[PDB]
Amino acid sequence: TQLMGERIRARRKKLKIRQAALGKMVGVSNVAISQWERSETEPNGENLLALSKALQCSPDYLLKGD
Amino acid sequence: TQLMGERIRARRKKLKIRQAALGKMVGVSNVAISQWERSETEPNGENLLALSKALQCSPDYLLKGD
DNA sequence: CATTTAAGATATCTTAAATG
DNA sequence: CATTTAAGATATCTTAAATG
Ligand SMILES: [Tl+]
Ligand SMILES: [Tl+]
Ligand SMILES: [Tl+]
Ligand SMILES: [Tl+]
Repeated sequence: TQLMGERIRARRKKLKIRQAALGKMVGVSNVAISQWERSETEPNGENLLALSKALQCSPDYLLKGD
Repeated sequence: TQLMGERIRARRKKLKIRQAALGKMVGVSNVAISQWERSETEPNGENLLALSKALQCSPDYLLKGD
């Protein structure tokens, strides 16, 4: 089963931006992005919603996929 | 001005259910519900989404008011 | 260079006791 | 009774160092 982190990374790669660039858009460090993408952690409520807008997708898609 | 916890409590009061009943719907303790309502903590990503569904509103409404 | 690892501060949860 | 407070375990961040 596909993890949220893999969905985050795939979406970021489609947008052709670095982790630091996505972090700037969300309001977190590049390391936070790395942690989410590798499923070390999951974004908190505020960060998940900011991340979903930066990635142009729904929070539900990130959390649970299709 | 208005805090997310105030919006959570107002939405729960609209449903007329107890914190424990809401916690059961969301997947957390009554105590987590209390901590969110008192703005002591904020829900994580997964919990924010579950809460918004339980309360029949959007995650953005809870987070920022609309 | 871009990203991951590491250490550490603090937030987010838990169950039990206290409160009203 | 419902809710809050207390104590405590794990999760979520940060910056600095390590990696390739
Ligand atoms: Tl750590
Ligand atoms: Tl009492
Ligand atoms: Tl490293
Ligand atoms: Tl190197």
